Amino acid sequence: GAMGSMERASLIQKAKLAEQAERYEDMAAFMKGAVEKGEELSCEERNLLSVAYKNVVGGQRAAWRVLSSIEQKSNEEGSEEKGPEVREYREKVETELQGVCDTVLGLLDSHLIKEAGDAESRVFYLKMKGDYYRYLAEVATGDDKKRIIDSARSAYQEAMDISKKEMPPTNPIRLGLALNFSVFHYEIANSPEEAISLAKTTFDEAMADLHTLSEDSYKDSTLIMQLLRDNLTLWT
Amino acid sequence: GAMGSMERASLIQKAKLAEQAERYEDMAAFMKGAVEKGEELSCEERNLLSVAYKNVVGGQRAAWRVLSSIEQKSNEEGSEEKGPEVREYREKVETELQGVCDTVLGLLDSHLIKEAGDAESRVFYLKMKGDYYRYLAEVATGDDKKRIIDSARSAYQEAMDISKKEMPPTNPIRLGLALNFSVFHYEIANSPEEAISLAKTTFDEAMADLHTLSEDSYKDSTLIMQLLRDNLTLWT
Amino acid sequence: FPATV
Amino acid sequence: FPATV
Ligand SMILES: *CC(=O)Nc1ccc(-c2nc3ccccn3c2NCc2ccccc2)cc1
Ligand SMILES: *CC(=O)Nc1ccc(-c2nc3ccccn3c2NCc2ccccc2)cc1
Ligand SMILES: [Ca+2]
Ligand SMILES: [Ca+2]
Ligand SMILES: [Ca+2]
Ligand SMILES: [Ca+2]
Ligand SMILES: [Ca+2]
Ligand SMILES: [Ca+2]
Ligand SMILES: [Ca+2]
Ligand SMILES: [Ca+2]
Ligand SMILES: [Ca+2]
Ligand SMILES: [Ca+2]
Ligand SMILES: [Cl-]
Ligand SMILES: [Cl-]
Repeated sequence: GAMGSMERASLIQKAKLAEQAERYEDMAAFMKGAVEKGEELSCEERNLLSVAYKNVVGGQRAAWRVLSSIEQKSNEEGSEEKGPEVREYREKVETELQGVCDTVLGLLDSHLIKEAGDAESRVFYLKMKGDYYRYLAEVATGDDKKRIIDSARSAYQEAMDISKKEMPPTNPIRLGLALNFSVFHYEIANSPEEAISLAKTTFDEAMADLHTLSEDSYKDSTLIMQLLRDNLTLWT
Repeated sequence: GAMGSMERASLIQKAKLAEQAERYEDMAAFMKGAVEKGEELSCEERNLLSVAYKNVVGGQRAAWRVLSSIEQKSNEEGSEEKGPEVREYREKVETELQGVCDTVLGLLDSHLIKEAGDAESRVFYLKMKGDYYRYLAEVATGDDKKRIIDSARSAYQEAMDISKKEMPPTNPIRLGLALNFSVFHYEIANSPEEAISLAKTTFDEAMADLHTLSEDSYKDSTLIMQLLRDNLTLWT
Repeated sequence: FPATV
Repeated sequence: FPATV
């Protein structure tokens, strides 16, 4: 790895600098380097890794959607033939996106998940695994699409099972997992009723546990609860 | 070049797609490829080239400024020693930025400027040459700083001389050149009075020529005139 | 598009 | 920062 000669602490320091500079590709490369040092990641470090790749892949997804929309319009009736370029360029962005997802999934598999024993780390990583398979599913159109979808579902489900056993219903990781698994159901698995049920139950169980929280924990939890409500409003 | 096997028209088509997807690094690479085909660029193509690199280098400049500010704070009294990482990472971004500028300057030198005979193309390219030397000047701190500054000044001045002879005072290229040369004077050459004089004279000469214009030309010209006024308001 | 975190 | 185009 190109980061093999840099100290772990220096990689972390630079990831934080990259974040301040909105240099998310750099941030992701620094955090990949840090992961490849082989030590477990702290809570803060795990969130640097997730922020970095979320921003990188988020940009790719947004571009893919623009290009996919243009390509779809080109295959409508009465659309003039413009040649292979739209498809080629959509494929280029798609391949880059798939590469980033495979990189993240590779980090999780080698060896973040297997060393993650505490619920907060294990659920965090399994949520990421579900998320990055979900992004692969968004662009999948071939013979492996069902298997990609099932890989997302399996990771989310393992995360859900651990989170329900080991975390309070207001835990932000548990809430964010549920938010995203609900979106998986709606947007990927063609299961809007499951999506709505999950979001509602998650919201209601969190509401009932808010009384146990400090002011700062309350603020954190209610932010994600509002996202659940926002999705429910979109879907009903 | 990696774009050597792609048709010129396909490179142009893809640059436009990249712009729609806000993939400016891709856009710049496509347009570099197009330039390296060796044919002159049309007005539209010249503006695709400039938009692409403006966005790429604009992101680099913004990041450089963030990092430079952090580095400056680290060298204040009572600042804790954090090691070489801030400097290293600022240097990394700086080197990338310098690389992009050298790439653009290389395109202009090989061989866009020498083949540009019409005022609209020649002034456009010389403005770009001034701009990219100006960006090099923003980060220069060594023995070549004066020469970099003079290279910017020389390019802007040649562009100004042609624009004054061959273009109306409302021409958007002429206006944008003057806007940027004025900023060069203020921010790079430590010449705020020259900056203010240039912006004012440019604005006033354009005002007096607006009567000659169509509605659409009027709209174009007055947009840049407002930028001159905005700078004058900032500086006075 | 729906919210995810 | 001042405006440029
Ligand atoms: C140690 C750990 O992982 N803890 C943790 C606390 C808070 C968050 C978090 N909270 C919010 C609120 C609103 C938006 C985003 N939020 C995050 N980050 C995104 C995220 C990532 C994983 C799981 C849930 C949410 C995260 C982690
Ligand atoms: C053929 C050619 O180069 N013509 C040209 C017309 C308009 C513009 C232009 N006008 C504005 C208004 C506001 C903001 C930005 N504008 C541009 N682009 C930036 C620019 C580049 C070079 C010189 C001036 C302005 C450009 C070019
Ligand atoms: Ca070490
Ligand atoms: Ca037709
Ligand atoms: Ca074509
Ligand atoms: Ca593909
Ligand atoms: Ca462990
Ligand atoms: Ca050809
Ligand atoms: Ca101290
Ligand atoms: Ca350090
Ligand atoms: Ca340097
Ligand atoms: Ca010519
Ligand atoms: Cl392509
Ligand atoms: Cl670095």
